[PDB]
Amino acid sequence: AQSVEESGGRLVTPGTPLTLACTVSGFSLNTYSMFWVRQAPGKGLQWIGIISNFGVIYYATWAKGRFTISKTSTTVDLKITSPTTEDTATYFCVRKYGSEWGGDLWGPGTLVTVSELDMTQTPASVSEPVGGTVTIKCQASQSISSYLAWYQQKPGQRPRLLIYETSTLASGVPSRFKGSGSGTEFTLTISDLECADAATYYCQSTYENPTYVSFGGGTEVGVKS
Repeated sequence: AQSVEESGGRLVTPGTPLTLACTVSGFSLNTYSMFWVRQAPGKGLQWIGIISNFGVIYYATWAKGRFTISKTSTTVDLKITSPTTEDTATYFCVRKYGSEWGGDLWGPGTLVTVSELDMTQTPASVSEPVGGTVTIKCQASQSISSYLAWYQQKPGQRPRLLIYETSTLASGVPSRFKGSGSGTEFTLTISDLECADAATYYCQSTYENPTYVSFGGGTEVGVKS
């Protein structure tokens, strides 16, 4: 079985440096690339940076100087150089799937407490009835061709990949989830809504450049009853 797990999260005082570890099981970091994402409580997902199987690192522009990535044969490490209260978040390491800069295997995340493409997601919130339909729209500042993934995140759980390459369905995801779009305009439609569809959904630019990798703000989806 293939899995991922983060560790190192704890309470810390501003400026006290901290290192998090991401330990993998069932695959080699000689084969797979890994990337780090964070999520402040109540806020959405934010990309930090990526390290290839060959150890080439790319950081988001906002993260440069604030974070260092490094790897062993079995561990990917993230160092927070000089924490502030704005760095209080759950930190996830994610295993990159082959075609794009999206992730198929997420860890449970580790909580840290401290005492340029734009993605526009709409709507913010929506509820439809069981059996209903929900449509989420995602709008990209520049053209990202087919490099778009959709993730599902239940409260207090990790994101699950639903759709990659705009319309391709991940393993185990039912066909009720339909992805479509091209370039700058993308949509996810959930047909025959169920109880188990209530979650937050995020679009992500999986374009293979650190300037272009971006998460939408999220969309709370409810089910009426």
